[PDB]
Amino acid sequence: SQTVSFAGKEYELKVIDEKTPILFQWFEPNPERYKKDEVPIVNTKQHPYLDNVTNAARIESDRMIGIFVDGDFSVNQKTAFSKLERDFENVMIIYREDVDFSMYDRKLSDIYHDIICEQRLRTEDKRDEYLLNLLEKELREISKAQDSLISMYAKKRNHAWFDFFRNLALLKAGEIFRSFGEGCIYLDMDMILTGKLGTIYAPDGISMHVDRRNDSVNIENSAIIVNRSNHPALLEGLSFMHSKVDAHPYYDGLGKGVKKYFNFTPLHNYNHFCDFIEFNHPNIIM
Repeated sequence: SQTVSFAGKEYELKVIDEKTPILFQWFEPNPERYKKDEVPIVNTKQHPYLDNVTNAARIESDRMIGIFVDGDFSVNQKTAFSKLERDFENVMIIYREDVDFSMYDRKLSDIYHDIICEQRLRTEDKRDEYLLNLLEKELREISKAQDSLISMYAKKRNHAWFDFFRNLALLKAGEIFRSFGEGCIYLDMDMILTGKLGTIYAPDGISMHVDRRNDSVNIENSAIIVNRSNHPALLEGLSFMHSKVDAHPYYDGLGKGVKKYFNFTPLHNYNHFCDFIEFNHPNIIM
């Protein structure tokens, strides 16, 4: 029955039902920062991320709560993570190295070819010789062992490491927990649940957090709702990811794909698109 529209197009509000699992993410650059036997996720008064995750799990007793982690954790840390699963019936630790994301890979060489043709297809003296040389040299230096975009990102230890694999996890969307249903509700660990989510709706089954604090409005990647795996708005984001080797910070492949999917251009109304896309919940403090 029920529809909304944006930029003169109609979209179905689609259900994100009560079995949709919740996913949180923590990627740890420095696992040595924890005491022996503690779970290597920050849990300070300022950033009580682990407590927030467990709080959500206690509140949503009939949903699966996942913790998507990555980093060079010790055996002793793996033990602590395992204890956390044991103390909570509905909590699952998901290590990035155990997930197969290979369906979403692209070869680095393919990416360089594309980047290179495009540079080569430039007017006689608009060509960037400095850039082309560098790109060609970079391409020569790739081994077949290491010729994967995913492998490169998995060795990274910064923010790009986190975002790249968040995007992949949102595509898997529930397949990542391989009871649980097929969408995913992705939340930042600083978000606090104060009650049950219930049934949620989103346009074409996707929504994103909009922060309205400071009397300003900004789309944030901090919470994302998807109703199905491989959502097309996210696959658009995957194309942007596939078109770069080392995307610059704030390239925001994810954001770009979603906006592209709803035809939100730089000339469209930003406030309208925020109202439309927003994930807002009375029982979550975001």
